[PDB]
Amino acid sequence: RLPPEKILFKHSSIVANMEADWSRECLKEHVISAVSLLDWAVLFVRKDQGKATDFVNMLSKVCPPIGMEVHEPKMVEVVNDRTESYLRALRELIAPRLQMVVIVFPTSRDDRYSAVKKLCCIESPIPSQVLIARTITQQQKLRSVAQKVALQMNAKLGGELWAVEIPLKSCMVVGIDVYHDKSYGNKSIAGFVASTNPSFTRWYSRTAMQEQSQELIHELKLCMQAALKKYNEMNQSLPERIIVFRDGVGEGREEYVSEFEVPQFNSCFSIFGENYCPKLAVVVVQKRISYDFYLVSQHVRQGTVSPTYYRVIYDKSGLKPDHLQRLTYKLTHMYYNWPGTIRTPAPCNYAHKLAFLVGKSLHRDPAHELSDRLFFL
RNA sequence: UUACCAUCAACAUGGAAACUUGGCU
RNA sequence: AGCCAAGUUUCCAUGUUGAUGGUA
Repeated sequence: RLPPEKILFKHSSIVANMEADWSRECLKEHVISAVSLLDWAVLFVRKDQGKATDFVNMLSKVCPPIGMEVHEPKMVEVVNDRTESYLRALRELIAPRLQMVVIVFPTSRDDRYSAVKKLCCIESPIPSQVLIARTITQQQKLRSVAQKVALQMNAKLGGELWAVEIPLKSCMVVGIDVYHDKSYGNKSIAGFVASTNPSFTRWYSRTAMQEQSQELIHELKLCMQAALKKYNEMNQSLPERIIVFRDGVGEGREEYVSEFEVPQFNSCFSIFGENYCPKLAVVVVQKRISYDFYLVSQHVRQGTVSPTYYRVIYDKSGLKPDHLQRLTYKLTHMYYNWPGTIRTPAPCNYAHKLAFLVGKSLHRDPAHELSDRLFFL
């Protein structure tokens, strides 16, 4: 087997799991850093009434093993239970006076998901927690669901649960992703994520709405310049190397990417002065079946695995190939929805989920202040 | 919408040939 | 005939709504 991904937490060190998702371990160990939950609220409907209160003391129980002294939340109950009820609940009784909110709803579809993601992530910056009352409605199963949910508020508030040791200090990782949706006139949204520390705990996310691909190059140069100045303000240094990912676009536009974006990725990024040429690397990432590499990272319990194809389309880093393969094993960072790892590296699904919320129906842009934390999860 | 999903049923795009009306030209 | 359409018929992969089992 390849060398694993050792994970470190506050006064603890945990090896990779036998099932390769370190689930049970993070169910019974600490956190690197966790924003304290002091003033927060849950809102419920009486159909889940007892399963409301059996939830909230749950949030006072599982977390001291995870190392997070969570306090009692605030009761909210309001009658109406539609998408417009979600809208008035998320545009009026929602403010930065609260930390972040927990919502239980009986059952719902993707449209109210778009409603909560639109009204939690655009105007008033507060990435609240939405959890349905269908998966917790049975006893002796709320254990793992509530523990994952507890991890999700402790991640999506500015806190940072896990990290991977990085030999490539003073170097960041950038994920750029494109959503392939033609329902809303083929808007073709783009999601950008950039890390703001060599430990990769903090990041920086952005998304703008545009159809065409001519001013797209200039605007993502401006966005990456914002990313580099943010990285310089957090880090007070300069990243020599830069790694840029893909999502799963096939060979129908790989030549188009290599002829258009790759020479433009070296075009006018030397604005910082003189002779500071940054080493760059762009890799194409495929799932279904500078060097190509297949990765086994996710362990499957049902069905056959899908090993992940990597095609480095551009490289100036000079990174060592053994360091490259160990990094590519570790390149599935974070992913605070799913503890452990997946097939594909982290910023691919990260900006893919970002593209999912903005390109479902969100014909707007997320806030700039919602970049340091990981709001979109 | 706790995430990850394994499969199925249906649907838009992308085609591949057959066939009908055919127009052509 | 060839091409051009109006197309349909099935397959036909990608994306994509539901559901069957689930790992917790």
